[PDB]
Amino acid sequence: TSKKKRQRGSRTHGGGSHKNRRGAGHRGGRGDAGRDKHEFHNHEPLGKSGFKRPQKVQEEAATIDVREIDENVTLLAADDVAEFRVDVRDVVEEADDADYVKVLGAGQVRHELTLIADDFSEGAREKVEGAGGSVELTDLGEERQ
Amino acid sequence: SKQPDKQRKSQRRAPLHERHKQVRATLSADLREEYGQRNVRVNAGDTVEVLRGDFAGEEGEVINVDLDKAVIHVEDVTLEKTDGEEVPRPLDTSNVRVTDLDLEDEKREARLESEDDSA
Amino acid sequence: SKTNPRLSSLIADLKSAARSSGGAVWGDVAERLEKPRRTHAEVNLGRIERYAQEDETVVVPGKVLGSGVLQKDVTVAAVDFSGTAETKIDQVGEAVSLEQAIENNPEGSHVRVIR
Amino acid sequence: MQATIYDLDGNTDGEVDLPDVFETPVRSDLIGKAVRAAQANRKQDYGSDEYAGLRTPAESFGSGRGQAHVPKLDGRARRVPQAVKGRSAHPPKTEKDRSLDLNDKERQLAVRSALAATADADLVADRGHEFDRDEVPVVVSDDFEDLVKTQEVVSLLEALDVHADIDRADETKIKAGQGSARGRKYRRPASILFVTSDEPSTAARNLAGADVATASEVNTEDLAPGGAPGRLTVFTESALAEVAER
RNA sequence: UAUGCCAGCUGGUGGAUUGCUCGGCUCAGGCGCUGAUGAAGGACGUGCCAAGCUGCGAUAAGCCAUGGGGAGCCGCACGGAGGCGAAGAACCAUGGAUUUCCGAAUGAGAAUCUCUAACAAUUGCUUCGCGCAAUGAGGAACCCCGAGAACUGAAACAUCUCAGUAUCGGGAGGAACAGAAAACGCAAUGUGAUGUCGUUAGUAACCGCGAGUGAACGCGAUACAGCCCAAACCGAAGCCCUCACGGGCAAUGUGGUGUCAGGGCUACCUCUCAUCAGCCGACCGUCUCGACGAAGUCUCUUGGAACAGAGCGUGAUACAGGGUGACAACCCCGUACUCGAGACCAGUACGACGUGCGGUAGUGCCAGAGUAGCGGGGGUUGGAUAUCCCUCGCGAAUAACGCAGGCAUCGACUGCGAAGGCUAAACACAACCUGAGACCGAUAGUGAACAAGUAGUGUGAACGAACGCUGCAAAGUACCCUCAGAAGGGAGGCGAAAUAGAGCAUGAAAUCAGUUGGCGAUCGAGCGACAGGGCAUACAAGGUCCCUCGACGAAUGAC
RNA sequence: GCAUGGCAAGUCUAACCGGAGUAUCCGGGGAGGCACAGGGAAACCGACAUGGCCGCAGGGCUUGCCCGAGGGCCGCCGUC
Ligand SMILES: [Cl-]
Ligand SMILES: [Cl-]
Ligand SMILES: [Cl-]
Ligand SMILES: [Mg+2]
Ligand SMILES: [Mg+2]
Ligand SMILES: [Mg+2]
Ligand SMILES: [Mg+2]
Ligand SMILES: [Mg+2]
Ligand SMILES: [Mg+2]
Ligand SMILES: [Mg+2]
Ligand SMILES: [Mg+2]
Ligand SMILES: [Mg+2]
Ligand SMILES: [Mg+2]
Ligand SMILES: [Mg+2]
Ligand SMILES: [Mg+2]
Ligand SMILES: [Mg+2]
Ligand SMILES: [Mg+2]
Ligand code: NA
Ligand code: NA
Ligand code: NA
Ligand code: NA
Ligand code: NA
Ligand code: NA
Ligand code: NA
Ligand code: NA
Ligand code: NA
Ligand code: NA
Ligand code: NA
Ligand code: NA
Ligand code: NA
Ligand code: NA
Ligand code: NA
Ligand code: NA
Ligand code: NA
Ligand code: NA
Ligand code: NA
Ligand code: NA
Ligand code: NA
Repeated sequence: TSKKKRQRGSRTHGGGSHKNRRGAGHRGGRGDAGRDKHEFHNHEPLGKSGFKRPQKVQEEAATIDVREIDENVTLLAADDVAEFRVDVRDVVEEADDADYVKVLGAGQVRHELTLIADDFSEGAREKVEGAGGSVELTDLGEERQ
Repeated sequence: SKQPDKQRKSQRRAPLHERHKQVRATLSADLREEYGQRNVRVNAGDTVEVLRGDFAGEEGEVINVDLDKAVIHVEDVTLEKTDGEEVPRPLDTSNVRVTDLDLEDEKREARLESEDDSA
Repeated sequence: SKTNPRLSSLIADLKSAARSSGGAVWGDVAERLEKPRRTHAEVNLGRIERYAQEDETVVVPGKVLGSGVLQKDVTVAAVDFSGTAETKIDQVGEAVSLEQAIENNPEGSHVRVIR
Repeated sequence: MQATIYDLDGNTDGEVDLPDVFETPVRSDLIGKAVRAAQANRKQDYGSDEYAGLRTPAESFGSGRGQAHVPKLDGRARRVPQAVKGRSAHPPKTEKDRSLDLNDKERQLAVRSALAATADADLVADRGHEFDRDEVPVVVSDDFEDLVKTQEVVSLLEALDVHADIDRADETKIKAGQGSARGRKYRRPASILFVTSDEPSTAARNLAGADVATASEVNTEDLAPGGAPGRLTVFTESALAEVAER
């Protein structure tokens, strides 16, 4: 049995005095009315802040952490093995509607990896080299100067 | 139309020529065998046997066939009015069986015999 | 008000074991399973790999998922495993149903709970 | 497990392996949810006329004549819900979504589970079906798909000691309630489901309570009418094989 | 024990309840214009007797033909009389005849009538004559083009919001509208007419930056289709009417060419399978309608009636639904199967006839002006400097030029040619046909299951109900007595039942008559709850209860 | 938010398409959504698959002593 199902007989259906459930007066006004007066509480303050750059001047980088690549190297049997070597662009999803692919350095790297991507972060390089690996910057990656 | 309302409606409002099918009766074993039909539209000439009413068992000649009320009058199947007069007790063809046919119509007889049409 | 007839029986079985046998984990797992699904365990391999040790059965009062890597040769017992989890685990150890665990070890001994 | 194939005489004729799915643990809760959805999803949207009871300029005299403030027209109350001929306060509405969603996985799992309850003679007996057989489902040679007369399927069924179920479904019930006025006067027990491979069995369909299906699209409802698992089924050599990958 | 209180019984009043559904409600598929050749609507007529409804129109519930259908029929409507039908009627389908007056209403006038040949009025053509034509008005909504609120929200209110809503003016179609880039701008080595659906996204954008408002490109789908002028260069090679003769149009340009795969011109190459015009002309599918269509009406019992119980038996590519004196696959209609017809798809697809596509080089020959663009003032939009539009003023280039790519100017880059035009299909609605339902079931559901937009109200605009059910069969009560009596009553008759007897199934409560039990004309008012006595009670569905004594015997606890 | 159920580093399809027993239903469709990294107005940069300590449940042991998921307190890391 639900709460609704038990209301018949209660007269007020849990609204308290029958003088309560009337119009918007019982809500302090329609919608967000009073968000600056009687009901300012818990509303983000009024005001303008910052600016936006035109949508078509924005670049969306497709990222991935080394931890993801690394945790699945063996499993990526359909990808180069050597002295492993993986082209990040072929790993990352959404790597199409993306302006470029970037490797981030979160997690560990327990293998020697040769990574090819459009960009890397300091941590990503340090980690990939520290595990006896190398990082190769794509041609698109030739945008560093 | 699987809907009861529509079924009863179409039966109560069917045009005159579509009412002939509401006054059909099963044929006797012989007649069925003779013409290759299970029933026929009872005609005011045929002889018939009552299989269900209070008059079940009795036999007689069809005296009248009302298409509108989809009912027939069979000779001697009657009621006693208060004044003593004797009036017919309307029967539904469904409770009746045709034992003899009045085939004075070339057309009726033709229909009966053909195997691509029923009378 | 549990809906799954299987989860329901498992729970009843776990109780029968904790009562008869000297088990305490089984009744413990039985109570956690009786609690709201949202509270049940959802553990990835990374966590099992971190706190498990060989010859000590890992007991998940929930479900095991396949994220992360498991190398230790452990026996993991859960209400269920994702398809991938059960695959990775069987490569280096053994994935077992709580129903089997209760059988091979009704005293629930040498077991480690992980959530 | 093993599946005893039968010929159109009811005599054993080899046997095939009962596919794995028939081992899927029977989950009546999931099956019930699959049937519930299929049954809701075919229900039609309805509801009263948007303006029923609003077609009037009735007004209230307000205070002054020892009368309640109820809209009236030609001295007759109208519009308001407490008034005879007035609108319906919270009526059935066409806009209401009367459909139920269901994850493909959850639904496919129910299909497999219902399939499996078919292989359990005890369940099948509990569901209510009448039969004197130990094996179930009843598998038959693909020649069954060539039968044409209902009567022939009757003999085969009597030979298979399964015809009793049709004797069960051979009784219609005239329901209580007004359904009758909307064309739902009758109802009857569900009997045998015949799963073939190329086309539903035209020869078995008219059998009392019988339902005909095909292996590629047989669903939860035919496998478990009303959400109750364990329907007395009869697959086809090839049907049985197709069902395997569902 | 008057007046009277409480409960019940018999009869009534009333019309709830239960059962029933010829009506509603909603969803879905199909289909879709009518009208000066006078529609839609209305008026008045029309029947043997005819008031209402339906039909019809002075040939008036109808006339003719062809096809279907069939022994009956003369609408709803069951009377009386009479008639029609084998000369094939009724009835159904298609086509035709008739089709009064008012009505766009059109000769003129007029509350449906009247006065003395009439396209009134406005237009096109024109034999300049109403000679040949057009328009007008209707339609359930849908559609397109204009005009455009307020309550309300913002807890007041002015911008904002309600909302480009309601409502008003004009108009099209079966669908409208849009539509082959002076586009997009995931900026690209990219996409490629237009609607619509899903999403993009409550994102970008607007906003007393408050409340609120709110896209697009793209993507996934649906369906797919692309062309014609103006001009250059030609220059009467042309078009319309008429059978013809003949007439009219047309150098202020008919017609040829041509239309960004730019074109024309000049010289060449190759070739046509593009396009455009015209001919033919469907399958399938879908919607509706129709033909044919299996198997019990066997036994016993109950019953007014078997469609019930028990027994025996049958069909099923048919166990949807309905009817029939009660629960019916096999009694009747139908239902599965197979088949036929019409409509839509569609004058479409396919096929074919004619035309001729395209490429090189040269050529500043051609290519839409109050335009592009700027300014003043407004409206509108998410459009912000960067929406779309109106109004007043100003105002360009000529492809070697111009516009766009979300502020302006200049250059580069990329895209694209405005100021001419047409265009199938996919999408909207629901009048009309058909189908469907966990919708309602007569105070419900439409206002309307009934005379329903009826009866009735208002000068008018407009407003607007209630009323469903005898019975299997009318067998709808003969005869007799009574009475002022075709009333009513008594007696009687029918039927299983008249307490089914006419607004007649069932027949609640409030309540009325008579009556039974209890109380009662010396007595006090929330009408009762719980205790306990009197009196009253057929059975059934409850069977307990009383006293002596004895056993057990908590707290408490004596003379 | 919560209860239940499926699947799980993923999950779900929408319109729509095919099939069919033709509004149900079977198959297909991942367009797109949310989740998988955050911080910053922006430019732009880009994180602990565990380093320490307490310690509940549970487990272990020679019965106080160990191991102690979750939880708690710190460290440390990304960015402004
Ligand atoms: Cl930004
Ligand atoms: Cl985890
Ligand atoms: Cl694009
Ligand atoms: Mg994608
Ligand atoms: Mg014949
Ligand atoms: Mg109403
Ligand atoms: Mg009832
Ligand atoms: Mg006139
Ligand atoms: Mg206000
Ligand atoms: Mg304010
Ligand atoms: Mg707006
Ligand atoms: Mg755009
Ligand atoms: Mg031309
Ligand atoms: Mg505005
Ligand atoms: Mg009504
Ligand atoms: Mg007045
Ligand atoms: Mg009565
Ligand atoms: Na409350
Ligand atoms: Na209230
Ligand atoms: Na408020
Ligand atoms: Na304030
Ligand atoms: Na009205
Ligand atoms: Na009053
Ligand atoms: Na709906
Ligand atoms: Na139509
Ligand atoms: Na009349
Ligand atoms: Na006429
Ligand atoms: Na005219
Ligand atoms: Na003229
Ligand atoms: Na206010
Ligand atoms: Na005010
Ligand atoms: Na504003
Ligand atoms: Na894209
Ligand atoms: Na009958
Ligand atoms: Na201006
Ligand atoms: Na552009
Ligand atoms: Na009524
Ligand atoms: Na996706």
